[PDB]
Amino acid sequence: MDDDQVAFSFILDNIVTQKMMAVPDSWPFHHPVNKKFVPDYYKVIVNPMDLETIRKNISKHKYQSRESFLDDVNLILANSVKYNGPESQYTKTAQEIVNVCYQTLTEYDEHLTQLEKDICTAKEAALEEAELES
Ligand SMILES: Cc1cc2c(-c3cncc(CO)c3)cnc(NC3CCN(CCCN)CC3)c2[nH]c1=O
Ligand SMILES: Cc1cc2c(-c3cncc(CO)c3)cnc(NC3CCN(CCCN)CC3)c2[nH]c1=O
Repeated sequence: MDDDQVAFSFILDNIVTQKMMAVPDSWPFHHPVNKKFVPDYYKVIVNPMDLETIRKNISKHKYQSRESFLDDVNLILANSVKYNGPESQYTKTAQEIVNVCYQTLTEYDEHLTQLEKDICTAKEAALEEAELES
């Protein structure tokens, strides 16, 4: 419940909604696949991912650094490559979602590094506090 984790999560939620979800024709990736339009989806894809699941994860503060966040963004691209193939319009769009995500992280690199560094410090400060109690 530290202010650095709250600020970091807030930044990630903003990148998702304001930049990634704003990618033209990205709407099929904004929510989990609807099994009606794609009956064999969950047979083919073992680990499904979408922009809504990521926002729910951000809300639960799953991501303490941009790397675990990147693992879930990259899983969206790899799922599209497997299910629709590399030539698919769905994969080209998934790739564009990934490119804008990396671009926004690059643009906010110093802010994010500082927050990641502060989240790390708060966790270490919490453990030394639980040792001074005796
Ligand atoms: C069939 C379809 C759905 C859809 C859904 C959608 C689909 N399923 C569920 C839900 C709700 O939970 C939403 C969401 N946004 C769409 N497109 C808009 C078009 C205008 N864009 C801005 C352009 C600015 N000049 C932003 C995206 C969609 N376009 C579609 O063709
Ligand atoms: C995210 C996604 C959606 C999608 C939707 C779709 C569109 N509107 C709404 C909804 C509701 O979720 C889904 C429809 N057809 C897709 N692509 C085809 C499916 C058949 N494939 C052959 C596989 C044979 N084993 C070739 C590519 C989709 N592929 C996707 O990756």
